[PDB]
Parts: sequence; C-alpha cells; structure tokens
Amino acid sequence: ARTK
Amino acid sequence: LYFQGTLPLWIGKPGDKPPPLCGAIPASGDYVARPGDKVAARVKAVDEQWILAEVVSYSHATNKYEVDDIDEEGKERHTLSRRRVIPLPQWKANPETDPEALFQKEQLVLALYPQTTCFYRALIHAPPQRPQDDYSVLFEDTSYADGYSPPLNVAQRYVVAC
Repeated sequence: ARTK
Repeated sequence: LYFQGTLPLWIGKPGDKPPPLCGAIPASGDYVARPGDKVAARVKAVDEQWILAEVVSYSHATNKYEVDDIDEEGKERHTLSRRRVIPLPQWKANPETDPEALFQKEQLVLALYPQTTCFYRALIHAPPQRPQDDYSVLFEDTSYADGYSPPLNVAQRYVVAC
C-alpha cells in the first residue's frame, strides 16, 4: 500500500 | 479506458429504496463481497491502517476474506475477518433524487487520501449538491494545530463509514  | 471502475449513478424507480452500497447506504449485515470487488481493508502496519484492496475469496466456514493489496510494486495477500473489510460503494447517489444516501456535514468517515492507496479518518465538509460533484472532506492531520486538513475533494467511490 502507498501511505501519505 | 481512462477511468476504470468509475461508479454508475443509482437511478431508482418509485418506491425503491436507495440500495445497500449506493453512496452512504450500508451493506446488509450478512453481505459477502465477490472476487474482484474493491474494499477498504484494515491491516497491520508498522499500528493498523485501512488500505484499498481487492477481494480474492471468502470462506463461509471461517468468515474470513482473502484480499490483495492493490499497490504498484505488486500484490500482497491478507487474510481478514469480515469485521476488517468495508465494501466500497457500487453506485454513486444522486443528490438531486436520493440526497439521504449521502453522508452529511460533520459525519466521521474513512476517505482515500490523495496520491495514496489508503483510507484515513475525515469529517465531511460538504456532500455534493449535483451528481457530477464529489465530497469535500477535512482529513484528521496531527501536523496542524487545529488537527484538520483544508477541504479536499473525494469521490463517492472512496468515502465509507468509519
């Protein structure tokens, strides 16, 4: 997943 | 071609309730997502995090889903209780016909943050008033003294109950  | 998975507008007839997974209308309590469906999935992080994922399968024996994390690097599999899976809406609600199927101002939601594949807590700033418009939301952000982002737009596709 790509987080902030 | 450009907007794979964009949501259809729900159009109901007289006496039809806006259905489960139209906008803000919740899934039924026994609902089971199909392979390929998009969900918010609560997974262990470094802490926990809601991520955009795709359903692979569901076992009625264990009540667990297998889901794949949707990332650019390639997929990562998670096995999750149905309690950790929130189905994404399958229709956008039309404010002009079914305004009650939209989350209202100040409601706490989980929303996809720009340039991420993750969902984060936000308060609704404004529901759309036209079907072509999206939500405005204030994300929680502890880097700011008042704790909230400026208003940011998020499509109905990516706003779910917290």
